[PDB]
Amino acid sequence: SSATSAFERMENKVLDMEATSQAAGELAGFGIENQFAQLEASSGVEDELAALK
Amino acid sequence: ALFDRLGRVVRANLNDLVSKAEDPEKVLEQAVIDMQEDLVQLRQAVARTIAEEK
Amino acid sequence: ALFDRLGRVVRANLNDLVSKAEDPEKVLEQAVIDMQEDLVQLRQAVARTIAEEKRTEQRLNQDTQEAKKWEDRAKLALTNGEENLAREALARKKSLTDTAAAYQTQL
Amino acid sequence: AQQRTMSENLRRNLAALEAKISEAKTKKNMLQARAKAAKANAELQQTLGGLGT
Amino acid sequence: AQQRTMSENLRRNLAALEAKISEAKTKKNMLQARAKAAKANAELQQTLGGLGT
Repeated sequence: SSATSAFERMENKVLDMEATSQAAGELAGFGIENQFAQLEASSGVEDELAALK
Repeated sequence: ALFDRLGRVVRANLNDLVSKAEDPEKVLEQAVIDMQEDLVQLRQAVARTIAEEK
Repeated sequence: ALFDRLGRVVRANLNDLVSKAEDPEKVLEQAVIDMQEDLVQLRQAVARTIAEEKRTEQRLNQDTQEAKKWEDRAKLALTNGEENLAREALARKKSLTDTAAAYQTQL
Repeated sequence: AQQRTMSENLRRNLAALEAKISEAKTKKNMLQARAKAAKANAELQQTLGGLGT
Repeated sequence: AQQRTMSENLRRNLAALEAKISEAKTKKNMLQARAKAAKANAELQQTLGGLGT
């Protein structure tokens, strides 16, 4: 029954939507891009050395 | 005590009912509106206070 | 239980009648359609439970963060000779410290 | 004197509130932003790469 | 002197009460987490099982 309670309720709702997004990801899968990216970086510097010489 | 218990139940149902009626995008921004509206009123008092002091 | 046996015949006849209407190729797909729906909702329920685990970290870390700044406020009060302010700050720190434990256990 | 003693205190309370409302105002915006992001992000996972027609 | 005697007794009682209400709010957060988890598990059992006709 106050602007403080309104702010906190909505603040928690947004936090929960963020938490819901993290979980949703785990459900549909998590990573995929993680492994890819580490490779992109590795091939990045390897390519750079080759093209340099 | 059952009158009061039923009440508790009803207040809960009404709390959930309105809890749903809420959309954070609208509500959050609508809470800020309230704060601002409340401030302007306090600023008016302080405006008077300042003048009176002068 | 002669009547009960008659109500048994009614159950059996209905079961046979329903099994005529069971069409191969549609009911089999339907059953898969049901599962698919069940699965998506249940996942979402599991995800929203796993969300609370993350929420426990947020609550707990936060409480500990305040607890330390009450104590570091208390040090400033002691240097200046502000008894009440120092003690009240310690009481504030403990309330949060002992709250934080409850969260960790929960986590 | 009575006036100065009391009126300096009132200014502090206004100042604190002001800090308080503006806090909510800025967080309001950022909260709406992310909220929209998480919301949209979930819609993408479920509709794009989901399961169960 | 009597009013000061009354005031602090009101304060000590009130402070303890707010501590109870603080416990109750924290308690609700856990109980709600438990309720959701308990519900999720029951469905899991039903879906992973062949109970019912």
